[PDB]
Amino acid sequence: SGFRKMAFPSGKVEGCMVQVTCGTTTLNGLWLDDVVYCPRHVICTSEDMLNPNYEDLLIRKSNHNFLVQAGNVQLRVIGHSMQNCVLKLKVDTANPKTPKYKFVRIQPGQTFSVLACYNGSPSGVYQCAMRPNFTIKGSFLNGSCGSVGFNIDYDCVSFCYMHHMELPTGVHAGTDLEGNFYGPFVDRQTAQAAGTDTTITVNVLAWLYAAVINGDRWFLNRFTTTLNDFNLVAMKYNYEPLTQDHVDILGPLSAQTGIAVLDMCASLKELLQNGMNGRTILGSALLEDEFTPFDVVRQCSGVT
Amino acid sequence: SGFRKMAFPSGKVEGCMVQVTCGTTTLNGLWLDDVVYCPRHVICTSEDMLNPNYEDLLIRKSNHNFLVQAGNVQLRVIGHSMQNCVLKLKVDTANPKTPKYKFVRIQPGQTFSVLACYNGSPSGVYQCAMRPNFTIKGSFLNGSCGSVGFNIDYDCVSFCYMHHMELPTGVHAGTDLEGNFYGPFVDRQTAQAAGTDTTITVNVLAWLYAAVINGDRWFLNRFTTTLNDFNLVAMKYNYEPLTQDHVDILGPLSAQTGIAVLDMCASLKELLQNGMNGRTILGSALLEDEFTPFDVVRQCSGVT
Ligand SMILES: *[C@H](O)[C@H](C[C@@H]1CCNC1=O)NC(=O)[C@@H]1[C@H]2CCC[C@H]2CN1C(=O)OCc1ccccc1
Ligand SMILES: *[C@H](O)[C@H](C[C@@H]1CCNC1=O)NC(=O)[C@@H]1[C@H]2CCC[C@H]2CN1C(=O)OCc1ccccc1
Repeated sequence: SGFRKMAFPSGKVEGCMVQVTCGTTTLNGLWLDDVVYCPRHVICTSEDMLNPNYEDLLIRKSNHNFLVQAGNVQLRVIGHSMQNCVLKLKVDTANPKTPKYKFVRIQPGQTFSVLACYNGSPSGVYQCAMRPNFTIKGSFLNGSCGSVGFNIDYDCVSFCYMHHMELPTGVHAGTDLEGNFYGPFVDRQTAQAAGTDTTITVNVLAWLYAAVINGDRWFLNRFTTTLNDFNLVAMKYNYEPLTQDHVDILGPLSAQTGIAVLDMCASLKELLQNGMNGRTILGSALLEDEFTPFDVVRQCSGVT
Repeated sequence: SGFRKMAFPSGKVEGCMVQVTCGTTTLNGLWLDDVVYCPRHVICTSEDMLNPNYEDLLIRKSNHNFLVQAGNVQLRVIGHSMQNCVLKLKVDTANPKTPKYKFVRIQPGQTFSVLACYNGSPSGVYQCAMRPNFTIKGSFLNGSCGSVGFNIDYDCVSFCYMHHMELPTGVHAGTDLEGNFYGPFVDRQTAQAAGTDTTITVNVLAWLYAAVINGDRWFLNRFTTTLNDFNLVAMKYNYEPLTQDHVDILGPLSAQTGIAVLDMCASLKELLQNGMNGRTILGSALLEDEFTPFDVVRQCSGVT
């Protein structure tokens, strides 16, 4: 019973967080095997961050200029290199707590857990969606950069996100662990536009199925629709167009509940056109789009 | 920037979760030093759970009848005892991963992290408030009982909650780690009433301060009020009465923002009387009461 925004257990990832310091700048690094990964802007003074030439800034830096601290202890840096927007610091000690892991570039609409860190210490854990405009709605202060996003598949950690910055809308942008930004963002202090924040339609539908599984069914109506008809209404509300692959992804939830995907679409259409009329679904007064179909199945079946 | 419902990092607690089996019934236990704590209803068959005589049921049980599994390995049970609604199984091995810990009976309106577990394995982590009616709004299926709620204060884990059951409203009830239920609940299969779900007024105010700190200030109005005047409007909306101790608790947030507590109260009063008019605060369309003032300070100051 009940449906909550739920992070993965963070223990495997807590054991990989270190502190990386250059000059005055301290942020978080991810220690996997004998490599520490961190945002390249660790090398920047406050002057530099307006229009930094990272190649020129890095050339002034040697191995000994990077202080890497794993709790109590100082790691010895024996090599450094820049890959896109991340620094790879080679250290003389393999992290003995290195979990089984992969680096994955996650797709828009997929979710992951953020372990928010400061000075290489965990602050807290929460779920985020990689939004269609390649932003996330996180909670990040100064010193949070290098905090990572991950998924767990049994014992394997899939790292998909490293935190680099805030946009003027109060949303967040970062890189995969190869240092390639999600979306059109760059690591300098300029006003940067994410575009239209489109709603993840397949996730809203997944969450309406979550609501029906959990006994909230007041919004189920007597109508059906077509993909082309629904999409006309999606377009108006800045919803992602629903496609046959999305209908296929929702098939197991459609089956478990006996509500056809296009019947749920008709329900969604009436909610978009009529609002909630002061009513709530799973204790929310708006349509939630940060649960994937997998998140709904995982949570409603107790996957561990 | 940004404000999220954020759990503590779960690593210290992941290391204390075990599986406890009696007959057909498997649930979660908490392994601290040489003791495993679990819900006493582990001893019940499905027949028993209607009107169980736990004293009589337990008398038929010996040490060897309790299977305790720490991942791969079987723990040897060398003693068992019932304390209120929890079983204490003495095992021949101290948990080598036992963190510094305390057991605390938490107050209504205070928050904690739930590590949702099945078969002694972590599923996920989320924040809950102990509600004024001593329920929580969690996500729990069959097999989740023995899952625990905790706070962390630097390196010390404060265990405050163990999960025992679901109420007909879809909310959850459990015990402290001494096995005393929060609220009027009993561990048997009967329809049980939590009463009126009163809103945690001091937490709503904390979250309105969170909103102002994060730049959401549209709801700030030109009026002030008095405690007695506000409370007249609180009463009508099933809000907890605001007291001088609550005003004192909000003092640091009032100071940091320069908004007097009674001015924020006047804002809240207009939101209760007028609703949101289709607007949102920190990405919510209703008033959130599951952040304590401490949760707001912790999150807005990067405590680790
Ligand atoms: C890294 O710890 C930091 C994370 C930020 C701090 C405040 N919330 C958050 O998420 N990242 C930055 O401070 C980056 C830094 C690296 C690349 C360039 C600098 C500036 N910056 C940033 O976040 O820019 C914010 C901004 C917003 C509007 C207009 C200009 C700049
Ligand atoms: C423990 O794993 C289980 C947790 C429940 C299962 C479904 N969601 C959830 O939180 N607890 C129970 O199943 C308990 C069990 C122990 C004490 C008595 C039995 C029955 N039960 C329970 O949760 O009662 C639910 C209920 C609801 C309405 C009317 C009658 C009974």
